[PDB]
Amino acid sequence: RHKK
Amino acid sequence: GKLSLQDVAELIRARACQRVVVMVGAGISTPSGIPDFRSPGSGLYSNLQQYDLPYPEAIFELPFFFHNPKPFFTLAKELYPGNYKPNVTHYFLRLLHDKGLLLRLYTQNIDGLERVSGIPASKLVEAHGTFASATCTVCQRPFPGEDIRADVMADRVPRCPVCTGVVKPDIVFFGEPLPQRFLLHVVDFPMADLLLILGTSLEVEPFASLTEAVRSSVPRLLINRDLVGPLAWHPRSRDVAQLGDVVHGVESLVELLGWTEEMRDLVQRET
Ligand SMILES: NC(=O)c1ccc[n+]([C@@H]2O[C@H](COP(=O)([O-])OP(=O)(O)OC[C@H]3O[C@@H](n4cnc5c(N)ncnc54)[C@H](O)[C@@H]3O)[C@@H](O)[C@H]2O)c1
Ligand SMILES: CCCCc1oc2ccccc2c1C(=O)c1cc(I)c(OCCN(CC)CC)c(I)c1
Ligand SMILES: *Nc1ccc2c(C)cc(=O)oc2c1
Ligand SMILES: [Mg+2]
Ligand SMILES: [Zn+2]
Repeated sequence: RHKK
Repeated sequence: GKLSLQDVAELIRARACQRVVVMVGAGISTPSGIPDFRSPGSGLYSNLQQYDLPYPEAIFELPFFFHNPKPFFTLAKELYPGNYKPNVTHYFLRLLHDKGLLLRLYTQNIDGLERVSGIPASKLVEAHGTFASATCTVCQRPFPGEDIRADVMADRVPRCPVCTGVVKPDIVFFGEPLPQRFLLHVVDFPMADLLLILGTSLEVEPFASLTEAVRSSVPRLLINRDLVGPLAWHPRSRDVAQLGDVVHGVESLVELLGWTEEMRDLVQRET
Protein backbone atom coordinates (compact mmCIF):
# COMPACT_ATOMS: atom_id res chain seq x y z
CA ARG A 1 0.00 0.00 0.00
CA HIS A 2 2.43 2.61 1.25
CA LYS A 3 4.29 3.76 -1.81
CA LYS A 4 6.12 6.83 -2.47
CA GLY B 1 -3.56 26.88 22.74
CA LYS B 2 -4.01 26.15 26.46
CA LEU B 3 -0.61 24.38 26.19
CA SER B 4 2.44 26.59 25.56
CA LEU B 5 6.08 25.66 24.67
CA GLN B 6 7.28 25.55 28.29
CA ASP B 7 4.53 23.07 29.14
CA VAL B 8 5.98 20.76 26.48
CA ALA B 9 9.44 21.32 27.97
CA GLU B 10 8.23 20.69 31.54
CA LEU B 11 6.43 17.43 30.69
CA ILE B 12 9.63 16.12 29.12
CA ARG B 13 11.70 17.41 32.09
CA ALA B 14 9.36 15.83 34.65
CA ARG B 15 9.64 12.68 32.46
CA ALA B 16 5.92 12.48 31.60
CA CYS B 17 6.56 12.08 27.87
CA GLN B 18 9.28 9.43 27.50
CA ARG B 19 8.77 7.87 24.07
CA VAL B 20 8.84 10.76 21.63
CA VAL B 21 8.13 9.97 17.98
CA VAL B 22 9.57 12.60 15.66
CA MET B 23 8.69 13.51 12.10
CA VAL B 24 11.39 15.38 10.21
CA GLY B 25 11.47 16.90 6.72
CA ALA B 26 13.82 19.12 4.71
CA GLY B 27 13.30 22.03 7.17
CA ILE B 28 16.14 20.76 9.42
CA SER B 29 18.60 20.24 6.56
CA THR B 30 18.37 23.75 5.11
CA PRO B 31 20.82 25.18 7.70
CA SER B 32 23.31 22.37 6.98
CA GLY B 33 23.44 23.79 3.44
CA ILE B 34 21.64 21.01 1.53
CA PRO B 35 21.02 22.51 -1.93
CA ASP B 36 17.57 21.91 -3.44
CA PHE B 37 17.95 20.16 -6.81
CA ARG B 38 14.61 21.81 -7.75
CA SER B 39 15.38 25.42 -6.71
CA PRO B 40 16.26 27.34 -9.91
CA GLY B 41 19.30 28.90 -8.16
CA SER B 42 20.70 26.37 -5.61
CA GLY B 43 24.18 24.81 -5.82
CA LEU B 44 22.99 21.55 -7.44
CA TYR B 45 20.36 22.86 -9.92
CA SER B 46 23.09 24.48 -12.08
CA ASN B 47 25.12 21.25 -12.45
CA LEU B 48 22.01 19.18 -13.32
CA GLN B 49 20.81 21.66 -15.98
CA GLN B 50 23.75 20.64 -18.19
CA TYR B 51 22.42 17.11 -17.59
CA ASP B 52 19.35 15.56 -19.16
CA LEU B 53 16.62 16.53 -16.63
CA PRO B 54 13.26 17.81 -17.96
CA TYR B 55 11.56 18.17 -14.57
CA PRO B 56 13.14 17.71 -11.15
CA GLU B 57 11.04 14.64 -10.40
CA ALA B 58 12.95 12.79 -13.16
CA ILE B 59 15.95 11.86 -10.93
CA PHE B 60 13.81 9.68 -8.62
CA GLU B 61 11.70 8.42 -11.54
CA LEU B 62 12.65 4.79 -12.20
CA PRO B 63 12.07 4.80 -16.01
CA PHE B 64 14.18 7.97 -16.47
CA PHE B 65 17.00 6.43 -14.46
CA PHE B 66 17.41 3.70 -17.08
CA HIS B 67 17.82 6.29 -19.87
CA ASN B 68 20.19 8.49 -17.87
CA PRO B 69 21.13 7.72 -14.25
CA LYS B 70 24.14 10.07 -14.06
CA PRO B 71 22.13 13.02 -12.69
CA PHE B 72 21.19 10.68 -9.80
CA PHE B 73 24.84 9.63 -9.46
CA THR B 74 25.79 13.32 -9.78
CA LEU B 75 23.32 14.08 -6.99
CA ALA B 76 24.39 11.09 -4.88
CA LYS B 77 28.07 12.07 -5.28
CA GLU B 78 27.16 15.59 -4.04
CA LEU B 79 25.33 13.98 -1.08
CA TYR B 80 27.56 10.97 -0.34
CA PRO B 81 28.31 11.09 3.46
CA GLY B 82 31.38 13.36 3.74
CA ASN B 83 30.17 16.50 2.00
CA TYR B 84 27.90 17.92 4.72
CA LYS B 85 27.72 18.37 8.53
CA PRO B 86 24.66 17.96 10.75
CA ASN B 87 23.48 21.06 12.64
CA VAL B 88 21.83 21.73 16.03
CA THR B 89 18.50 20.28 14.92
CA HIS B 90 20.02 16.77 14.57
CA TYR B 91 22.11 16.97 17.72
CA PHE B 92 18.98 17.91 19.59
CA LEU B 93 17.37 14.73 18.30
CA ARG B 94 20.40 12.55 19.07
CA LEU B 95 20.22 14.00 22.59
CA LEU B 96 16.64 12.77 22.90
CA HIS B 97 18.00 9.28 22.18
CA ASP B 98 20.99 9.73 24.53
CA LYS B 99 18.45 10.70 27.20
CA GLY B 100 16.32 7.60 26.50
CA LEU B 101 13.42 9.53 25.03
CA LEU B 102 13.39 8.90 21.28
CA LEU B 103 10.95 6.10 20.36
CA ARG B 104 11.44 6.40 16.61
CA LEU B 105 12.73 9.01 14.14
CA TYR B 106 10.68 8.98 10.97
CA THR B 107 12.42 11.02 8.27
CA GLN B 108 11.67 12.18 4.73
CA ASN B 109 15.30 13.15 4.14
CA ILE B 110 17.94 11.34 2.08
CA ASP B 111 21.04 13.24 3.29
CA GLY B 112 22.06 10.67 5.89
CA LEU B 113 22.74 13.23 8.61
CA GLU B 114 20.51 11.80 11.31
CA ARG B 115 22.82 8.76 11.51
CA VAL B 116 25.78 11.21 11.29
CA SER B 117 24.44 12.89 14.45
CA GLY B 118 25.03 9.45 15.99
CA ILE B 119 21.55 7.99 16.14
CA PRO B 120 21.58 4.15 15.74
CA ALA B 121 20.13 2.40 12.66
CA SER B 122 17.22 0.98 14.67
CA LYS B 123 15.84 4.35 15.83
CA LEU B 124 15.35 5.55 12.27
CA VAL B 125 12.71 5.08 9.62
CA GLU B 126 14.40 6.50 6.54
CA ALA B 127 11.10 6.80 4.66
CA HIS B 128 12.45 7.96 1.26
CA GLY B 129 15.46 5.60 1.50
CA THR B 130 19.17 5.72 2.30
CA PHE B 131 22.63 6.13 0.82
CA ALA B 132 23.87 3.23 2.95
CA SER B 133 22.67 0.03 1.24
CA ALA B 134 22.32 -0.87 -2.45
CA THR B 135 20.21 -3.36 -4.46
CA CYS B 136 20.68 -4.37 -8.14
CA THR B 137 17.78 -3.16 -10.36
CA VAL B 138 17.76 -6.46 -12.29
CA CYS B 139 18.79 -9.38 -10.06
CA GLN B 140 17.99 -7.53 -6.77
CA ARG B 141 21.32 -8.58 -5.23
CA PRO B 142 22.06 -6.39 -2.15
CA PHE B 143 25.47 -4.68 -1.78
CA PRO B 144 27.18 -2.43 0.82
CA GLY B 145 27.16 1.25 -0.10
CA GLU B 146 30.95 1.23 0.05
CA ASP B 147 31.03 -1.23 -2.87
CA ILE B 148 28.97 1.16 -5.02
CA ARG B 149 30.56 4.37 -3.57
CA ALA B 150 33.91 3.62 -5.23
CA ASP B 151 32.10 3.76 -8.58
CA VAL B 152 30.01 6.92 -7.99
CA MET B 153 32.93 9.09 -6.80
CA ALA B 154 35.02 8.11 -9.86
CA ASP B 155 32.42 8.92 -12.56
CA ARG B 156 31.56 5.28 -13.29
CA VAL B 157 27.95 4.03 -13.38
CA PRO B 158 27.92 1.04 -11.06
CA ARG B 159 26.85 -2.31 -12.51
CA CYS B 160 26.12 -5.60 -10.72
CA PRO B 161 29.25 -7.82 -10.70
CA VAL B 162 27.17 -10.93 -11.41
CA CYS B 163 24.26 -9.92 -13.67
CA THR B 164 25.54 -6.50 -14.93
CA GLY B 165 22.40 -4.57 -13.91
CA VAL B 166 22.83 -0.93 -12.84
CA VAL B 167 23.17 -1.05 -9.06
CA LYS B 168 20.92 1.50 -7.36
CA PRO B 169 21.04 2.75 -3.75
CA ASP B 170 17.99 2.14 -1.58
CA ILE B 171 16.52 5.58 -2.17
CA VAL B 172 12.77 5.28 -2.75
CA PHE B 173 11.75 6.45 -6.24
CA PHE B 174 8.36 7.80 -7.25
CA GLY B 175 6.05 4.79 -7.24
CA GLU B 176 8.18 2.38 -5.22
CA PRO B 177 6.69 0.87 -2.06
CA LEU B 178 8.21 2.30 1.10
CA PRO B 179 10.86 0.42 3.06
CA GLN B 180 9.59 -2.51 5.13
CA ARG B 181 10.91 -0.50 8.07
CA PHE B 182 8.01 1.95 7.43
CA LEU B 183 5.66 -0.84 8.57
CA LEU B 184 6.80 0.22 12.10
CA HIS B 185 4.41 3.22 11.90
CA VAL B 186 1.74 0.64 12.80
CA VAL B 187 3.33 0.03 16.22
CA ASP B 188 5.09 3.34 16.96
CA PHE B 189 2.32 5.87 16.32
CA PRO B 190 -0.37 4.49 18.63
CA MET B 191 2.52 3.75 21.03
CA ALA B 192 3.60 7.41 21.28
CA ASP B 193 3.29 9.97 24.09
CA LEU B 194 4.78 12.94 22.22
CA LEU B 195 4.55 13.98 18.56
CA LEU B 196 7.30 16.34 17.35
CA ILE B 197 7.21 17.59 13.75
CA LEU B 198 10.51 19.27 12.86
CA GLY B 199 10.55 21.30 9.65
CA THR B 200 8.32 19.50 7.16
CA SER B 201 5.61 20.89 4.85
CA LEU B 202 3.23 17.85 5.27
CA GLU B 203 1.85 18.02 1.69
CA VAL B 204 2.48 14.46 0.57
CA GLU B 205 0.66 11.35 1.82
CA PRO B 206 1.04 9.00 3.70
CA PHE B 207 3.54 10.78 5.95
CA ALA B 208 1.01 13.48 6.94
CA SER B 209 -1.90 11.19 8.05
CA LEU B 210 0.41 9.58 10.63
CA THR B 211 0.03 12.83 12.56
CA GLU B 212 -3.47 11.52 13.42
CA ALA B 213 -2.56 7.89 14.22
CA VAL B 214 -1.33 9.15 17.61
CA ARG B 215 -3.84 9.15 20.46
CA SER B 216 -6.03 12.18 21.22
CA SER B 217 -4.62 12.39 24.74
CA VAL B 218 -1.20 12.94 23.13
CA PRO B 219 0.27 16.43 22.47
CA ARG B 220 1.42 17.17 18.92
CA LEU B 221 4.27 19.68 18.53
CA LEU B 222 5.31 21.45 15.36
CA ILE B 223 8.52 23.45 14.88
CA ASN B 224 8.39 24.99 11.43
CA ARG B 225 7.90 28.21 9.41
CA ASP B 226 4.11 27.77 9.40
CA LEU B 227 1.15 25.69 10.56
CA VAL B 228 0.78 23.10 7.77
CA GLY B 229 -0.81 19.73 7.11
CA PRO B 230 -3.29 17.81 9.31
CA LEU B 231 -2.53 20.30 12.10
CA ALA B 232 -3.77 23.06 9.76
CA TRP B 233 -6.96 21.16 8.87
CA HIS B 234 -7.52 19.03 12.00
CA PRO B 235 -5.93 20.61 15.08
CA ARG B 236 -6.64 19.06 18.48
CA SER B 237 -6.93 20.02 22.16
CA ARG B 238 -3.20 19.51 22.98
CA ASP B 239 -1.41 20.93 19.90
CA VAL B 240 1.39 23.51 19.99
CA ALA B 241 3.03 25.27 17.04
CA GLN B 242 6.36 26.94 17.58
CA LEU B 243 5.72 29.09 14.53
CA GLY B 244 8.94 30.61 13.18
CA ASP B 245 12.44 29.46 12.22
CA VAL B 246 13.08 25.82 13.15
CA VAL B 247 16.57 26.35 14.57
CA HIS B 248 15.61 29.16 16.95
CA GLY B 249 12.58 27.15 18.11
CA VAL B 250 14.93 24.25 18.80
CA GLU B 251 17.22 26.72 20.61
CA SER B 252 14.34 28.02 22.77
CA LEU B 253 12.95 24.54 23.42
CA VAL B 254 16.36 23.17 24.41
CA GLU B 255 16.72 26.09 26.80
CA LEU B 256 13.23 25.68 28.39
CA LEU B 257 14.11 22.00 28.97
CA GLY B 258 17.54 22.93 30.36
CA TRP B 259 19.86 21.07 27.95
CA THR B 260 22.04 24.09 27.13
CA GLU B 261 25.44 22.81 28.37
CA GLU B 262 24.81 19.20 27.26
CA MET B 263 23.87 20.50 23.83
CA ARG B 264 26.91 22.79 24.05
CA ASP B 265 29.23 19.87 24.89
CA LEU B 266 27.69 17.18 22.65
CA VAL B 267 28.16 19.35 19.57
CA GLN B 268 31.72 20.19 20.71
CA ARG B 269 32.39 16.45 21.14
CA GLU B 270 30.90 15.22 17.88
CA THR B 271 32.56 17.84 15.65
N1 LIG C 1 17.70 16.76 3.23
C1 LIG C 1 17.31 15.89 2.30
O1 LIG C 1 17.81 14.78 2.23
C2 LIG C 1 16.24 16.28 1.33
C3 LIG C 1 16.19 17.59 0.84
C4 LIG C 1 15.19 17.94 -0.06
C5 LIG C 1 14.26 16.98 -0.45
N2 LIG C 1 14.32 15.71 0.03
C6 LIG C 1 13.32 14.72 -0.41
O2 LIG C 1 12.26 15.35 -1.15
C7 LIG C 1 11.03 15.32 -0.42
C8 LIG C 1 10.82 16.64 0.33
O3 LIG C 1 9.79 16.56 1.34
P1 LIG C 1 9.90 17.36 2.75
O4 LIG C 1 8.52 17.74 3.24
O5 LIG C 1 10.82 16.58 3.66
O6 LIG C 1 10.70 18.70 2.33
P2 LIG C 1 9.98 19.96 1.61
O7 LIG C 1 11.05 20.76 0.91
O8 LIG C 1 8.78 19.46 0.82
O9 LIG C 1 9.46 20.80 2.89
C9 LIG C 1 10.37 21.31 3.87
C10 LIG C 1 9.66 22.25 4.85
O10 LIG C 1 10.60 22.77 5.81
C11 LIG C 1 10.56 24.20 5.82
N3 LIG C 1 11.90 24.81 6.02
C12 LIG C 1 12.99 24.71 5.22
N4 LIG C 1 14.04 25.41 5.74
C13 LIG C 1 13.63 25.97 6.90
C14 LIG C 1 14.22 26.84 7.95
N5 LIG C 1 15.51 27.26 7.89
N6 LIG C 1 13.42 27.20 8.99
C15 LIG C 1 12.13 26.79 9.08
N7 LIG C 1 11.54 26.01 8.16
C16 LIG C 1 12.22 25.57 7.07
C17 LIG C 1 9.94 24.62 4.50
O11 LIG C 1 9.21 25.85 4.63
C18 LIG C 1 9.04 23.45 4.15
O12 LIG C 1 7.71 23.67 4.65
C19 LIG C 1 11.16 14.11 0.48
O13 LIG C 1 10.69 12.97 -0.24
C20 LIG C 1 12.65 14.02 0.77
O14 LIG C 1 13.09 12.66 0.87
C21 LIG C 1 15.28 15.36 0.90
C1 LIG D 1 5.17 24.67 -6.83
C2 LIG D 1 6.42 23.87 -7.22
C3 LIG D 1 6.75 24.05 -8.71
C4 LIG D 1 6.62 22.70 -9.44
C5 LIG D 1 5.14 22.33 -9.59
O1 LIG D 1 4.14 23.18 -9.39
C6 LIG D 1 2.98 22.47 -9.62
C7 LIG D 1 1.70 22.83 -9.56
C8 LIG D 1 0.69 21.91 -9.85
C9 LIG D 1 1.06 20.62 -10.19
C10 LIG D 1 2.40 20.29 -10.24
C11 LIG D 1 3.31 21.22 -9.96
C12 LIG D 1 4.63 21.15 -9.94
C13 LIG D 1 5.24 20.01 -10.23
O2 LIG D 1 5.55 19.75 -11.38
C14 LIG D 1 5.28 19.05 -9.22
C15 LIG D 1 5.36 19.47 -7.89
C16 LIG D 1 5.39 18.54 -6.87
I1 LIG D 1 5.52 19.37 -4.96
C17 LIG D 1 5.33 17.18 -7.16
O3 LIG D 1 5.38 16.27 -6.13
C18 LIG D 1 6.69 15.73 -5.87
C19 LIG D 1 7.40 16.74 -4.98
N1 LIG D 1 8.73 16.31 -4.46
C20 LIG D 1 8.76 15.18 -3.53
C21 LIG D 1 7.85 15.49 -2.33
C22 LIG D 1 9.71 16.06 -5.52
C23 LIG D 1 11.01 16.82 -5.22
C24 LIG D 1 5.23 16.73 -8.49
I2 LIG D 1 5.13 14.69 -9.06
C25 LIG D 1 5.21 17.69 -9.51
N1 LIG E 1 5.15 8.67 -3.72
C1 LIG E 1 4.67 9.22 -4.84
C2 LIG E 1 5.12 8.78 -6.09
C3 LIG E 1 4.67 9.33 -7.28
C4 LIG E 1 3.74 10.37 -7.26
C5 LIG E 1 3.30 10.92 -8.46
C6 LIG E 1 3.77 10.50 -9.70
C7 LIG E 1 2.42 11.98 -8.39
C8 LIG E 1 1.98 12.41 -7.15
O1 LIG E 1 1.19 13.35 -7.14
O2 LIG E 1 2.40 11.84 -5.99
C9 LIG E 1 3.30 10.83 -6.02
C10 LIG E 1 3.75 10.28 -4.82
MG1 LIG F 1 30.27 -3.57 -7.91
ZN1 LIG G 1 22.46 -7.88 -10.59
